[PDB]
Amino acid sequence: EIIEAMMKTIAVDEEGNLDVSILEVGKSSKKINKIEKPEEKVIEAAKQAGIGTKADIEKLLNELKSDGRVYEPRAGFYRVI
Amino acid sequence: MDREEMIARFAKFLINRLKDLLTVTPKRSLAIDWAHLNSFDPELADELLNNPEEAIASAEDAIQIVLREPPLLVEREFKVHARFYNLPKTLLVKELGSEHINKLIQVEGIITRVSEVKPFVEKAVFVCRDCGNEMVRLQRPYENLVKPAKCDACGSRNIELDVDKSRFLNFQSFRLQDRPESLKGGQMPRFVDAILLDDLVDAALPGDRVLVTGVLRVILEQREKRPIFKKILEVNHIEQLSKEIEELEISPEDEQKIRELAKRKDIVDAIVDSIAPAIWGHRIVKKGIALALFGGVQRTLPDGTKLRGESHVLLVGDPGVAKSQLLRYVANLAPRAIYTSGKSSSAAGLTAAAVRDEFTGSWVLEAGVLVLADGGFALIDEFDKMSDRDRSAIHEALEQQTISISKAGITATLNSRTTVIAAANPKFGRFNRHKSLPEQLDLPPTLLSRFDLIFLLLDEPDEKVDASIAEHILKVRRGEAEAVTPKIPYDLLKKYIAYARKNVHPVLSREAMEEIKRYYVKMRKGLRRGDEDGVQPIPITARQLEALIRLSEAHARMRLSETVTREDARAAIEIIEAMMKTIAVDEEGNLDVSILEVGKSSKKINKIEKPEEKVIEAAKQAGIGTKADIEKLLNELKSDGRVYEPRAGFYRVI
Ligand SMILES: Nc1ncnc2c1ncn2[C@@H]1O[C@H](COP(=O)(O)OP(=O)(O)OP(=O)(O)O)[C@@H](O)[C@H]1O
Ligand SMILES: [Mg+2]
Repeated sequence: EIIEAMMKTIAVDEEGNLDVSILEVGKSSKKINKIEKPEEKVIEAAKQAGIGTKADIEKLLNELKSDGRVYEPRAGFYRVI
Repeated sequence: MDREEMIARFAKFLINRLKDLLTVTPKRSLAIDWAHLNSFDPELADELLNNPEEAIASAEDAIQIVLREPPLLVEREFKVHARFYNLPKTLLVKELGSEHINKLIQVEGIITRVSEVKPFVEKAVFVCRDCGNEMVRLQRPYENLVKPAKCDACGSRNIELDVDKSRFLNFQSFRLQDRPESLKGGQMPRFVDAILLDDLVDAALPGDRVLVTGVLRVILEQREKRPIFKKILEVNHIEQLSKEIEELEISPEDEQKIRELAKRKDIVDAIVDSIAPAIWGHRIVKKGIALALFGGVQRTLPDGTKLRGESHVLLVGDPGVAKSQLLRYVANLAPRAIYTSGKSSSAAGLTAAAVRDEFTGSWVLEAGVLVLADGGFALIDEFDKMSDRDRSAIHEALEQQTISISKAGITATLNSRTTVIAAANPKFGRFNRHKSLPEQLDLPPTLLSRFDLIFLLLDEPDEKVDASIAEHILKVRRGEAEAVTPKIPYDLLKKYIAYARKNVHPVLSREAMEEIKRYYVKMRKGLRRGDEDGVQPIPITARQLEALIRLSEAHARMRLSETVTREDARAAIEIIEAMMKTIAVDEEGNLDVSILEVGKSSKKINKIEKPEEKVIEAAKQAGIGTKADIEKLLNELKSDGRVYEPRAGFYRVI
């Protein structure tokens, strides 16, 4: 009951993935990063794809800019490494 | 103390060694035995053990006398360095302490650091502008340079170094450390640095087990502490360890019980169940690790080449599969194994490297796990996390089992004859069944072709396997008997593996060769032309054939048989087939372990795919791939440079 209440009060995921270890939800978070793997073009490409909202895909590519998977080639450009 | 008496006693004791020294002209060193001295005069041995400074010089003068006055006198009084290569007690680096300074000791260990040859000055002749040029100072090789405060002849202070009259000799500096794999229960890596001289210079390589025996000296550092600071072993004689000191020890009844266990039925199943009984399942992984432990026979053809006899295993899996534990139990079960991690804090974790030292800033070569474990195992956890320097030499330390490093003026061809039972993790976080193996692994594609066994420790949410592993975990936590008691005890299994790797050298048989040929020709031409003509999916290669031969010779050694029978070849073939099935390398078994792309669905599509919207529409109407297929194709081309974007909505090729 304590473990059941712990996973509920944290709300790790909508399906129960162990997000305490892998921060990615996995159900609809890690998969989207593989679909993502120009800046004005990839937002329009993700809009018709529906993998994530505008605010969501903005953080998906920016978080990848930290590790370096998705870099910014030029002004308004976004290409994977 | 009675120096003349010591010289007379040494002359009366000293003759076969002197005869052998007089026979060969260029040889100058003389190897004196301590057992001969004990059989002749134990008082001289006690005097040598008391004060080695007045003992080596007196013995040297005495052997020079016995070389001069008796016949066969050499024209020149060349330096005859007394090299005592025996002592009643063989100390260790961990046992060594300050109570052995200024006494002839015999410490054993393994060399980890090595310096270059330097011309150190022995008798520094000090020159001055005024008189007082004959002044000399007998400096020490381990100590630093000393300068006189004033010349006693005339009171002048214009001192200088006369490099013309100074006698320079060879000097080397190494670091003797405790054998980590041979001695790991103590967990004491304390070590003592040592110096080598004109005769002992360039005697051993880093990672070799040597038995050095010299006078433990000491050097003063500064005035920060009143007593001495650091001790430096002045090596008098160096010699490599024998073939029993650096290996396990066995008894006659131990050999008898090992033979009896070998005669026991289902020995292979017992060995597999005896490897890490705590972790449930992974029977194929345990069998592969066992086959890696009983490594194949290492043969050297007369043409000069050396055939490989080490089966490397890579355990790729998602976190939480107890892969790390697998690397802990085998670390203590294997005879010679150094359990390490990928995130190594040392400057040379696995590959040797030339780094600056602290004594004089001189470049010294320091070895790593892949060198100190010569003739053993190296369980490298988190193999995906390696520095860029180590990712360029592991390609040679596996195939050529050697490390040729020449940076910083330190040329050395080390021998990395280690079995790498490693375990890597996917860079994405979890392995995907719909993608290839090197596409999610941080290791380069060429590196994956080295490991003879690549097991996928992928977890699956199946009700049966989850219930089984939960029951096993509850049993191992409750303290159940048969859950932690293997069929073979750990010490006996370790001695068994040692005996098999030392005395059992199986040879191939015509039946096993016929079976291997049949399997190879069955695998070859395995629908290779299918869906790929330019790059037909290759099901197997000669490398993997050599790996299968090594695994077949591993199953014959596991049961202590000198002939690789048909059963061993069939077991190796079954293991290879299970690995190829659980890997899912390609649709038709293409060897993506070298290119990291299947020739049917990845490499073919890439060539027929290499604007953005216009080109994806053209691909869609021509039939190269669907929407997601062309999206992944354009992403791959962007990453490679073939869809780089100069403008918005543009995927031109460079
Ligand atoms: N078959 C099994 N039998 C017993 N325990 C298991 C089994 N599979 C997983 N475990 C448990 O999973 C836990 C984690 O394992 P461990 O940390 O040793 O390796 P790992 O989890 O694979 O490492 P990583 O998560 O970094 O891949 C351990 O406590 C272990 O007991
Ligand atoms: Mg771990």
